[PDB]
Amino acid sequence: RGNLMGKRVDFSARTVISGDPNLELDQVGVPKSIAKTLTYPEVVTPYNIDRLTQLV
Amino acid sequence: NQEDSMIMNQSSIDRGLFRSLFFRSYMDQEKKYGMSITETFEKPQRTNTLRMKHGTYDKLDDDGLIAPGVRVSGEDVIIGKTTPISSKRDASTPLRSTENGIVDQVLVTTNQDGLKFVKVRVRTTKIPQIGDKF
Amino acid sequence: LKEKAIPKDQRATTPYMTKYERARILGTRALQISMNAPVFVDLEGETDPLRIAMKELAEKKIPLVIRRYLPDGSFEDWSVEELIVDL
Amino acid sequence: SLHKMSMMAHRVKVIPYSTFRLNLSVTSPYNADFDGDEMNLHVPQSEETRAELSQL
Amino acid sequence: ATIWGVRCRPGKEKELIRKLLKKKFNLDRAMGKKKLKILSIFQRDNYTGRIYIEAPKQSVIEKFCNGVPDIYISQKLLIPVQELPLLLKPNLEEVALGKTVRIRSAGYKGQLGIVKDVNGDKATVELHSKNKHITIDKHKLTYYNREGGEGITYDE
Amino acid sequence: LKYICAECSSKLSLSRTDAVRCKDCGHRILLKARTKRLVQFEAR
RNA sequence: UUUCUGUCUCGAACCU
Ligand SMILES: [Mg+2]
Ligand SMILES: [Zn+2]
Repeated sequence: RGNLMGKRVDFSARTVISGDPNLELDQVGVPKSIAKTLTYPEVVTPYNIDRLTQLV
Repeated sequence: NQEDSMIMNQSSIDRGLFRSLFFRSYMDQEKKYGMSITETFEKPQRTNTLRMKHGTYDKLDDDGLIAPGVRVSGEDVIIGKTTPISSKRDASTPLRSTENGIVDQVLVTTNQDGLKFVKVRVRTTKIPQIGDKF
Repeated sequence: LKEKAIPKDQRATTPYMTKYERARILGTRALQISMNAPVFVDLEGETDPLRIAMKELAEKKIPLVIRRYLPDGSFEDWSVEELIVDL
Repeated sequence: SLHKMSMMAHRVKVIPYSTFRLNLSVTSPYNADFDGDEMNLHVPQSEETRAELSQL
Repeated sequence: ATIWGVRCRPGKEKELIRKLLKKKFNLDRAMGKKKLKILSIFQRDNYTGRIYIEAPKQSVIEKFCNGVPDIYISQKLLIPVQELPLLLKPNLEEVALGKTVRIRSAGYKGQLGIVKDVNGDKATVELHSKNKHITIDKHKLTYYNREGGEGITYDE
Repeated sequence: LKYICAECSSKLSLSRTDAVRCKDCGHRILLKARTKRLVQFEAR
């Protein structure tokens, strides 16, 4: 029950929530710091090589 | 201000409303690991073979404290301790990763057993933000 | 054993595509395009593999098939071109 | 996570501050109140994972 | 025979026997005709934590072992008559790094800072005013010695 | 001005391998004062 | 031109 049904995981964050009527319904605001730590592994293609090289 | 949130005036915040001081203290002891073997509060050095941390170490002075007045952050080391190993290794306590500020005070004394005991106190201003609760 | 497999006729499952099949196919095409698979559609500067996948599914130009597992282990074999992606 | 809609995929908007911001109308299915509540953000690590979260 | 085995504290068994006999001999020296009926007492090393005693009735061992520490008088048991020959058989057992700096073309200008890391062409400094780390080009920072005073540009 | 006493409020300027007691009084709390480095803050 | 630390275990208090 503590390590198989439910367990731990990286690539995640927890923090306080505040209301925001100037945000779309399916949108969610992320702190700049939390965005800086969290990452998505994106693979290099011709279709994003320029932006990925800029990010690197 | 919805769901019993609140809208707080920024001008009031930064003119004095609900600011506060955060004091946090850390401890270290010169624990007797091995008869006639004691740690010495000093600055660790890369030249001898120690397992020092990746945080900065220049904040320390020769004495082994951080020369109060200096400030710290992240993983800066607050007390510089080296444990002999049988050349030596690091056992310095780093500052908390999530907390940072200016060292207000440092204490050096002897405990009951005579091992040197050090108590370093760090001050920060903490201002209301959105996530702060009231 | 192939006897469990159903031929192209006598299939009883829905031709209308299920949301889970849609999601898996968009994801699978998304891996394929993100890792340099050929793209079956003319690209108007699109750069997000998920968007390219949605475009291919819109044109029914996705070379993928589904074994639709009957719970006894048999399966119905349904091609993406013929799967009516109405929703 | 008492019920099904208490775990929903949102679109990131990087927003400079220390708190998750979320549209107000999504507080009902979450049973959220911004009264010190905290919430949990899980970042997918694959194109399958993103496709599932966006489409399902 | 009548032979009862009593639990005791492991490892001190000989001390228990020696104390028991010295008590018995002192009791005999003080007592006259009517002596305590303890035929003998002994121990066993490899069956450690246990004593064996012979006596006719349990009250004798109770009135012997009162006040004796490290013996569990409450925990005693009969040794079977068939078991005795086998129990008694003989054969058993970068210069800019870590320097005070002042920023010069940014919003944080005139502010002390400490250089924490340099990724090349851009130095990260923790601000000596704010609890925030900032990246700024290292050429446009005037560096200061350990104490304040003269401000030296990037020429060291 | 390496260290100051807690009650005597007196400098000690001591070194390593020395006792951590105040010389003037019996007390051995032994604080120490600000560094000689310049320290700067704003009003924010 | 020398880098992937690091912990458990019994509780206590508090937040949603
Ligand atoms: Mg709440
Ligand atoms: Zn004194």
